[PDB]
Amino acid sequence: TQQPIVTGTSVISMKYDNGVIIAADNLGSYGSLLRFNGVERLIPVGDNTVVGISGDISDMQHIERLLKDLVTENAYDNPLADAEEALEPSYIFEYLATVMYQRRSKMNPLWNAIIVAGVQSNGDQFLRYVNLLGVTYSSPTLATGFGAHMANPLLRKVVDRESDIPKTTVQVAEEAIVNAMRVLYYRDARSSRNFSLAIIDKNTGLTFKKNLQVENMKWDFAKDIKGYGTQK
Amino acid sequence: GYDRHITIFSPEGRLYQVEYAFKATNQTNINSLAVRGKDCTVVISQKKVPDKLLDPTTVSYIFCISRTIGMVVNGPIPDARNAALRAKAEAAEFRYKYGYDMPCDVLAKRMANLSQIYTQR
Repeated sequence: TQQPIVTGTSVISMKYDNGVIIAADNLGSYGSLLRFNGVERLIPVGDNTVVGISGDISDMQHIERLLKDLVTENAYDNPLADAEEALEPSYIFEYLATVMYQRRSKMNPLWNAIIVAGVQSNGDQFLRYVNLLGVTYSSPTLATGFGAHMANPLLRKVVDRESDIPKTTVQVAEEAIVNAMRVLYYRDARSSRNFSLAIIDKNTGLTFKKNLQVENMKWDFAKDIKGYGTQK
Repeated sequence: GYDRHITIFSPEGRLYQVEYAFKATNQTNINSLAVRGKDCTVVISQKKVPDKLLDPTTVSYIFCISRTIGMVVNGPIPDARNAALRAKAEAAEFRYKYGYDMPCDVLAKRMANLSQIYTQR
């Protein structure tokens, strides 16, 4: 059957002219109760791809197993059958898709929502979305969970089409993910102040900045109004 | 006939029953003086108590109808109490349905309208 048990928040992400950034907060909540903090939801597969997994934490672990098995299969046989048949993001993406789809038909699915973000070996930016249902779509900016229809609006104003990718840089995206995270921590009850951030660059590789706190926060407007409306 | 015994109009067009009401508020012999300051309003009133056996503290004519609005009464104390009770009820009600306490202007107008109804009946 399967339904929400212990559930993560949102993975948010965007492209720029030389790569993509992808970030998520560290939470496995048991609904309102925030029962686990410090549980990382970005999972790197090789150094050209980070997969950000949302939804249920249980299923996440069990895809942690499948990504790790995958690296093993690729390494198998020749050592040269993984140097120029090395993994692309597009492979990881498709594999994850088809298992989810067929598991939904057995009626006990992997309850996840996933972003596969990476860069190809030709240098192309790769950001594409899959979910338990098996719906596939690409977008220049993508997010999952609550932040797919909350955080994502802001992000899409930076990049709305494929033409606005050359108008965005690694330091523009950098500011906007920090900002979309602050929006997330503010207006979502499921959130952690902690967040980890990975950047996949094609020029400089995987740079994995972990365990940032939300900064530039404001609460200076909470002294000015008290009561629920009627009370002055 | 009954043009002075109930609140119906007379050939004069003047309601005698109503006139009698004003001829009973000056028979308690209480004077009041009310002045507007520059930041306040002050009202002083008589409180003549001629008895040893009446407690003078409980003899009063200034009733607080709101926490901000006082009311000073010249005339009989049964009718004073009834008008105070009604006014307090309305002032509370105004807070409840309009989200702020009843103004002095409108509290005056509300008792004014009830007085007309009491001389309509």
